[PDB]
Amino acid sequence: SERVLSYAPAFKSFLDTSFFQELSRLKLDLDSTCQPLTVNLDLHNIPKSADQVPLFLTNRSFEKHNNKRTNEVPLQGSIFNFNVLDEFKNLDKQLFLHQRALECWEDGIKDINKCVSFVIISFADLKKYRFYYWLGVPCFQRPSSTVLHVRPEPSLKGLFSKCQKWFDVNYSKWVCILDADDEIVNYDKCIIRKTKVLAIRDTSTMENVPSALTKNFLSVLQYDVPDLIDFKLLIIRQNEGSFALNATFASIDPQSSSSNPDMKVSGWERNVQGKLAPRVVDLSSLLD
Repeated sequence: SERVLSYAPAFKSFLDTSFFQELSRLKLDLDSTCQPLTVNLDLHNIPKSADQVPLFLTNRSFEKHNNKRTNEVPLQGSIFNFNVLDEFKNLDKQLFLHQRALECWEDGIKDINKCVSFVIISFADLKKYRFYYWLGVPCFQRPSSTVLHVRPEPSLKGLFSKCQKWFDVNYSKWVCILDADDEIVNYDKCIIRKTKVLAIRDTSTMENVPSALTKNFLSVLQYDVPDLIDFKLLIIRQNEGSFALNATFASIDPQSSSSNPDMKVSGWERNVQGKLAPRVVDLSSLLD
């Protein structure tokens, strides 16, 4: 294989004004609070200038759940809100995202379609209606040593178009494979060990660059099928840009035998400045 696969940020957050408002009616004083959140992803209608699907948060994200099909894909996360700004700032973001990634890992080895999530950390100044937030999207490579060599595949797909439709129907699934009859089915380690064709539901629109979530799914694949070296990886998008890759698991600075696999984690969203730092929104208009 020619190139070492690189990745694109998974999502771009947008916290609608209704999000901060629902927040103000679901926060307390206690030093923090964790609330579960659900966002429905629309991978069919992505703004033209976007590089990834929006993660669009609203008042409804706090609720029990209404998606309007097909391919709105529900994504679970949570918000961790701090009573005081100093604790928001003092938080170790790396150790924090690392847990979160571990949860995705544990979920993922039980069901590969569950190894992706998002977290928002925040501080709401409910007096000055200013909100500080930082979206993190746990993306992990375990072991941290694994990279992927790729070269273009002309197609040998399930045909992209059959994958597109399969994902539309199976809205809770992020992964599908081909069986021996070259039929798209749900992920099964026994089947893929033999047929070696994996399709991932991509959230990037960047040309020839898959979403960073890809690392999560590959980590699970490499755990289920430790002997897999070469396989075919289909990056499925609902637009024009699906593509296919010949993939080889490779390794950089590997770790000793029967030592326990560490895990490299990233996924904190860059702010408007393009920097790794929180975002701030001031809603003074929640008085006048």
